[PDB]
Amino acid sequence: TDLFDVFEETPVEL
Amino acid sequence: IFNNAIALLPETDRELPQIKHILPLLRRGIGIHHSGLLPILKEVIEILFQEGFLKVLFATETFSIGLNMPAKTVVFTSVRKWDGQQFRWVSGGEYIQMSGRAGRRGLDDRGIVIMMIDEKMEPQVAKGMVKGQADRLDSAFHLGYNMILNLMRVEGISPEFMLEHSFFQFQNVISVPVMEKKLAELKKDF
Amino acid sequence: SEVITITKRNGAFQNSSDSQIVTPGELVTDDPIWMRGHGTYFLDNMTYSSVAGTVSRVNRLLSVIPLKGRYAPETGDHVVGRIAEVGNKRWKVDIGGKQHAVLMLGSVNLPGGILRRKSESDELQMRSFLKEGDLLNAEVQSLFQDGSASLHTRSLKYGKLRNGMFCQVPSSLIVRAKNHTHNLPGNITVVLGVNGYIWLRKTSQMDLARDTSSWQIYSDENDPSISNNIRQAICRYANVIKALAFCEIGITQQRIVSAYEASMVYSNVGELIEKNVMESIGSDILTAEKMRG
Amino acid sequence: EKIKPYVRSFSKALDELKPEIEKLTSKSLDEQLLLLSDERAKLELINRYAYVLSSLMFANMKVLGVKDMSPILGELKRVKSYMDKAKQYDNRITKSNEKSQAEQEKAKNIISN
Amino acid sequence: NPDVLLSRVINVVRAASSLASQDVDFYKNLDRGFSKDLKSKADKLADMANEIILSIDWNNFGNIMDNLLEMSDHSLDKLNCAINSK
Amino acid sequence: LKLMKKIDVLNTKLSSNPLTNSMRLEELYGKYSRKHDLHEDMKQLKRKISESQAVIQLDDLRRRKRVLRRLGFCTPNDIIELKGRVACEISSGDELLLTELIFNGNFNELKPEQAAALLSCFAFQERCKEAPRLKPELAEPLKAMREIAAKIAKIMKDSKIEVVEKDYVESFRHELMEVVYEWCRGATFTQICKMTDVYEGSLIRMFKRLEELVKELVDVANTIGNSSLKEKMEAVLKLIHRDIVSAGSLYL
Amino acid sequence: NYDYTPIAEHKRVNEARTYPFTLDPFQDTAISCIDRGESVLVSAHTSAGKTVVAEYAIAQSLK
Amino acid sequence: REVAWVIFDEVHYMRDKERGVVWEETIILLPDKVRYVFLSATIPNAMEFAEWICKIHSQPCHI
Repeated sequence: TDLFDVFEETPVEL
Repeated sequence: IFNNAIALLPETDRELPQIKHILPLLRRGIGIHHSGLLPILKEVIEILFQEGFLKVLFATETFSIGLNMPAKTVVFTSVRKWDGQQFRWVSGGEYIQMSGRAGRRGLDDRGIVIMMIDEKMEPQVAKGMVKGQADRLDSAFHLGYNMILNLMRVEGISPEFMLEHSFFQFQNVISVPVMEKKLAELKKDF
Repeated sequence: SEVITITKRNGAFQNSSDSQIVTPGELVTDDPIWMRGHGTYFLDNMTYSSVAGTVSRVNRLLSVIPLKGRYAPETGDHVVGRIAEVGNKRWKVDIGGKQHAVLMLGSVNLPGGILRRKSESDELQMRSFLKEGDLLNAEVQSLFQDGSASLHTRSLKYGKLRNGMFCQVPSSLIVRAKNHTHNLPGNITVVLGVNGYIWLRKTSQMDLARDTSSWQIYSDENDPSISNNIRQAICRYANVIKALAFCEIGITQQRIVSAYEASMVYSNVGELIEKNVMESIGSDILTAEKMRG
Repeated sequence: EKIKPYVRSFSKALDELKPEIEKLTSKSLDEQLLLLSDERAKLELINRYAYVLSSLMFANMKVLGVKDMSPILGELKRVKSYMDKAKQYDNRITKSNEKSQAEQEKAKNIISN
Repeated sequence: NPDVLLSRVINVVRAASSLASQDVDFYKNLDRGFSKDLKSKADKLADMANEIILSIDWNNFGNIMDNLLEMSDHSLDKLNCAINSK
Repeated sequence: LKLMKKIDVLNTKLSSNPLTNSMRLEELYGKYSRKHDLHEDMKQLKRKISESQAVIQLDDLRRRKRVLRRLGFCTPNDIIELKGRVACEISSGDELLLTELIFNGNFNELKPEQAAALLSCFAFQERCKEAPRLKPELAEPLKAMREIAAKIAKIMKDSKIEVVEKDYVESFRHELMEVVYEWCRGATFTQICKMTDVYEGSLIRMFKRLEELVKELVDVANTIGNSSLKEKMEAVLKLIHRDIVSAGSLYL
Repeated sequence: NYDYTPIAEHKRVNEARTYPFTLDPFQDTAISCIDRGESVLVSAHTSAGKTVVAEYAIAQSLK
Repeated sequence: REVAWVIFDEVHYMRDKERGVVWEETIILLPDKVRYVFLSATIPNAMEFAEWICKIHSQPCHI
C-alpha cells in the first residue's frame, strides 16, 4: 500500500 | 638585422633548434606564417614581409586577419577548408575577407587572385565562393558564469537586464510588428 | 505628559542554534587536512583560534568568524561616507570601519558629465565640490593589500546627500538584500548604508524614476518646500530605527512599515523614545513575526 | 440524474479538504520552515507541500478533460523518488542507533562477565 | 501533521479520481448549468490550487516544481555531510 | 447501447430547438461560423505572438540559478557567498571547478612542482598525442580533481543542463603535466621541445596563460587567509616566470 | 521625436584633423557624423580607408 | 569618466561563436552619453545593428 498507488487504480466507472 | 632579433634572447636561447632550421628558408627570400612559431618569430617575418625581403609567404588565417602587411599575389592551395565540422567549400564573405589582401594602394597596379582547384566545381559554387556574398552577422550570445557572478556582485543592474538588450533576441524582435499589423488586421475583420 | 525618565536604583554598580564557540588560545583540532584562514593561527597541526567567535568549517576550509568587531568593507557595497580629509588629488572619508576609504579625484560624477573632461585646475578646486563631514552615496570598488578599500559614484544615483537627516546603527542588524534604496509611504526614502550609516530624505523624482538639474550635485541646498508633515514624519521613522536597534532586530523594509503602523498608537511623537515602549513595539513585531513569513 | 450524486459528493470532498488547505498554508513556506530547526523536520514539509500539489494539479487537469496527463505524471515518480531516498537514509540512522545501544549493553556485561 | 491531512488528501485524491470517471459531457449537452456547476466546482479548484500559488506568491507550473525540488536536494547533501561525515 | 444515448439527445434536442433550420439558421450557422473562425484564428495567431515575446534564454539562466545555489555560491535569495566571491577574480579558467579544488584544499600537500601540473590541466584545450601515465603524485591529484568535477557535473546533469558528464571530463586535458613538471625543475627549453609535437609558441601560449592563472590564484588566499597557500603560490610563480617566459615584442 | 537635420548638409567648420590628399565622399560623409556628434557604423573593406575615419575622431576628442 | 568617443574596429566578431559574447555585452554596458565609432567588414545586414543600437543607448546612429 505505497502511497502513490492511488494514482494507479482504475476508478469506479459506470 | 636578423641577429638583432636574436639579440634580445639569451645566448643559450640563441641556438634553439626550430629557428636554426627555418632561417635558410628565411634566407631564401621565403617566409611561412602560422601560429606555432614563436611570437618573436611571428613578428620578424612580417617585418621582412613588410620590407619585402621575403617574397613568399606560406600562410593561414591569422595573416588573413593580420593586416597592415599588404600583398600583391594570393594563392589558394586548398579550395575547401575545415570549419570545425567539415572540410567544406569555403563560403562567400570568408573568401571576401580572404580576398583583398593583395594589392598595395599607391604601388601595386592591380590585385592578383590565383586559386588552385582540384575538382570540376559546380558553377554556382565557384560563384558562391568567388563571386561571393557578404556573410550575415548575427549574435552568438550564450552564457558564462563569471558574467553571472559580477552582475550579482555589482549591485546596480541585473543579468536579466543584459538579456533585455541582448541582440540574440532580435530574431524575436523584427517580424512580430508585421504580425501585430496582421493582428491589427485580424482584430478588425473579426 | 512628562519631561525626563528618572527611575532610580541605588546601591549597585550594575543590575546583577548550536555551534562551536571558541576562545583565543584554544585548540580546535590537529587534523592536518584542514586549511587555515581567518581567525586561525597555528603551529603545523595545532589549530588555534584568536577571537571570541564561531568555528566555520567550509568543506575543507576551517576559519573563525568572530562576533565582535568593526565593519568589514567589501566591494560593490552601498554605504555612506562622512568626509574626513582632502589629500593631494585624494580624499579621506570615514566608513566606520578600520580605516578611511580613498576616493580618486576623477572618481566622481562631474557636473555637465563627461563632456567636462580632465583638468589640472580641478585639484585647485577640490574643496569646491567636496568638503569635510559631508554625506553621500558611494560604491565600493576594490581594495589595497591590507584590506583598505576605495569608493566611487558610477551613477547619477550615487552622490552627495541633502533633503533630510542622518542616523547611525551597529552594522550587524542591517540585512543583506539585492536592493538598498527604499521608498516608504510618507513620500520619503531611506538610504540604508551597509556599514551602519543611515540617511533619510524626501523622495525625489529620480527616486520616483526608479519605479515607473545635474548641476546640483555639490549643493548645500535643499528643496525649499519642506512641510512639517514631511519633517515630523521623518522623526517617526527615525526613532523606530533605534527601537529595532535597541531591540536587536534585523531590518526588514516591511518591518519598518510594520514598525510604522504599529507606532500609530502614539501621535505624541516625543513618546517614541521610551525604553519600554520601543521594547513593547519591539515585542509587537516579533509576535507579529510569528504569523506571516 | 446520473451526474447528480457524484458532483455533489466530490465537491463535498473539496468542501472537506478546503479547511485543511487553509490550515496547511496558514504560515508561509519560509515561515513554516524558518520556525523549524531540524532539517529532518524541514524535510517532508517540502515534500508534503509538493505531494498534495502534485495530486492537485493532477486533479484540476482532469477538469479540462485534456487527454494528456503525462507531463504531470512525469513529475509524479520524481516526487516519489525523493520521498524514496531519505526514508532509506532514515532507515540507516536507525541501524546507527539500533546497534550502538547494543554495543552499550554488551561491554557493560563484559566486566559483568 | 502528515498522517491526518494527507489521509484527507487521499480522501480527496480518490474523490478526484472519482470525478471524471463518469461520462461528463452528456449533461454538459443537457444543460450549460451542469457544465457551469462543473465550472463552478472548478472555481473551487481555481481557488484551491491558487492557495499554493499563494504559498509561492502550466508553463508557470513547470517552473516552480523545479524550485520546489530545488530545495529538496540541498537537504540530503547537507544530510550527507550531517551524517556520512558523522 | 447506452453509448448511443448521447446521439439520442441530439435526435431529440436538435429537432426540438427553435429555429433548428428556420430563419436560414443553416446559413446563419456559417454566418456564426465565419465569425467563429475569426474567433479562433486571431488568438491562435495571438498565442504565437505572445509565445513570440519573452527572453527564451531564461530557461538556460534559470537552470544556472540552480547551479550556484547547489554549489552554495549564493543564497536562494541570490546573495553571493564567499564561495562565489572567490572566482570574481577568475576568468582565465573553469571558475566552476577552481573554487571547489581550493575548497577541497588538496594543494596543502602539493608542492609547487606538483600543483603546477594540475594547473596545466586547465590552461590548454586542444587535444594531441597521449602522454604516458605519469608519476602518480601528479596522477593521483589528477585522479583527485577528476573526482570533484563529476559530482559537480552530476548536479549539472541534475540541473537539466544537457552536458555529457563523460565529455565534461575530457574537457580537461592532462598531458603536458610532465613537461610542466620539469620546467618547474629548471629544465631546458631545448630539452622539453623533445617531449611534444605541440609547437613552441603554443607552449608559451599556455605558459603566458599560466602566469595569468597563478597571478589570479594569488588573489584567492588574500580573500581567504590561507597563509600557507600564499607562501606556496608565489613559490610557483618564481619557478615559472623566467628565461624564455620573458618574451617581448619588437614593434613596441 | 528626435530633431534631425541632414548630415549631407553638414558644413564642417574645421578639419579637426586635416589631411594631405583628396578624401573620399563616404569618408567625407563619415567625418561629418563625428563632427556633428552622433555615432555611426561604417562597414567597408580594410583596404578602403576605414582607418582614416578613426584618425579624425582622435583629435576632436583631443582638442 | 573622461571618454566620449569609442572606436570599435572589427565589429563583426560578435558572430564569433567563441568570443563574440564579449563584444556584444560590453556595448550593452555602455553609458548612453558616449559617442561611438564602428568599423568592420561589409555585411549586407548592417542596418539591423544600427536598428539594434539606436534604441538600447537611445541616440541616433548613421550607417
